[PDB]
Formats: sequence, structure tokens, C-alpha cells
Amino acid sequence: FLVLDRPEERITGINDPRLRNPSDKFIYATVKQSSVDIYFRRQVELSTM
Amino acid sequence: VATLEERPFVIVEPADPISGTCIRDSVPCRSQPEKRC
Repeated sequence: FLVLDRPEERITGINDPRLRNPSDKFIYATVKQSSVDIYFRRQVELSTM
Repeated sequence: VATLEERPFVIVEPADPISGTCIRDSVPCRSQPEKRC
């Protein structure tokens, strides 16, 4: 009872496959017009999620 | 080149009307005619 406790719910890095697929069970968000918005728009691959 | 649709390998969806063009990282796919990405 005092050892086994592991939901294993840990998003590991950007490269996690959960982020890549735009599943509706989770919603991702950021801050408008910030630097991260520029970072994603500039990338020629990340405009899929 | 002739092609078909299978979800994990090739995905065909209609283009965005506001953009009026195929989205990036995609190719036009004429049917056999409405352009789809």
C-alpha cells in the first residue's frame, strides 16, 4: 500500500506524441502575441497542432 | 499518380475557404473536381 502509486501521467518534453495529435480530450493554450506564438509560427513543421 | 484514403497513411480533407489555397505541408489532390489538401 505504501509503494505502488504511479498514474504515469507525465508529459515528457515537447516531442510527446500526445501534443502532436490534436486530440479533443485535452486543450492546449498559450498567451496571445507573445514570443512563443512567434516561435511556433516561424517553424515550418509545428503548424499542425 | 493514383491514390486512395487510409487514415494513418494518407489523409484527405477539404481546404479552408477563407485561405482559398492548400495549407502548407500538403499537396493538392484533385478528385475524379474540387481541390483538397
